[PDB]
Amino acid sequence: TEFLKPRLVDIEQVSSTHAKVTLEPLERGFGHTLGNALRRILLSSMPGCAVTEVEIDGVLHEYSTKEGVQEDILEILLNLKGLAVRVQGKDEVILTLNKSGIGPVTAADITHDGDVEIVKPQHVICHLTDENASISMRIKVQRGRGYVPASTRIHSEEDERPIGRLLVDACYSPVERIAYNVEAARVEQRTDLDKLVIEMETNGTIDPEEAIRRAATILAEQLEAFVDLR
Amino acid sequence: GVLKIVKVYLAVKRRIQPGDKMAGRHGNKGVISKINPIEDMPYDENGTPV
Repeated sequence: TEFLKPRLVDIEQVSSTHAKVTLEPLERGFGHTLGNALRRILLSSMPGCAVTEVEIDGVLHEYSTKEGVQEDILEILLNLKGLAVRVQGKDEVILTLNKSGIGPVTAADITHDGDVEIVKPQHVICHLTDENASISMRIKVQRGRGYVPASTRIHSEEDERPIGRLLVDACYSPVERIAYNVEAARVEQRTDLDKLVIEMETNGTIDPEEAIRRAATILAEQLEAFVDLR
Repeated sequence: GVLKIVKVYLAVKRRIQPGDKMAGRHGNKGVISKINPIEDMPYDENGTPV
């Protein structure tokens, strides 16, 4: 047993969205073993927060039209699916959005909660054309993992069914694109032994190092079945 | 014989599923058979899934 474990070397953070993570030294074959097995957990299993429910005043359904607004309500919901939000303490937070007068309604117009951080404040939600026009809505962000559609969610729970509540497809998983490479390490005299560059392309919320830590945790917890139980 | 009529309008939002017919513009038909998860799809060196 020559058990040779890698260690986290360097996290080249080019942006808050895109960041490279270098990993060495890996013994021959483990580069692609962790590479793909990690990529899979990082695509699908990562927890994140996403807009689940919206409730706009003067809106009975998502197909209707609101006066003084360039976007139809569907296109506003679409913008809220992709609204970068981080809840620190609770799993569910309902944020309030009131705003009026001529201007593109940005994410910063939402009232920030004590433990809620809006990651892209300049994110467009709606365009107000008339000065007279004002918009009011209640945006529910919940935390989950993967992708939970509004069609998967409109056929399970549905205990309270309040008319004027617009459900939205949840884009929970924070990782958008991910691709691991394998490169020379140039360590001691190993030659064979190399490193593993995991290039991550995520939203704002989940932090590159944090995310890889969580993904390694999920893999090891699934391996409990093959180590403990024989 | 008709006293009054009420016309109700529904809006269905049907997403794609296996069985839906798709095609290009060169007469290349086809039926979705399975929606493969993103994790399983082929990806180029750049990392971008097909």
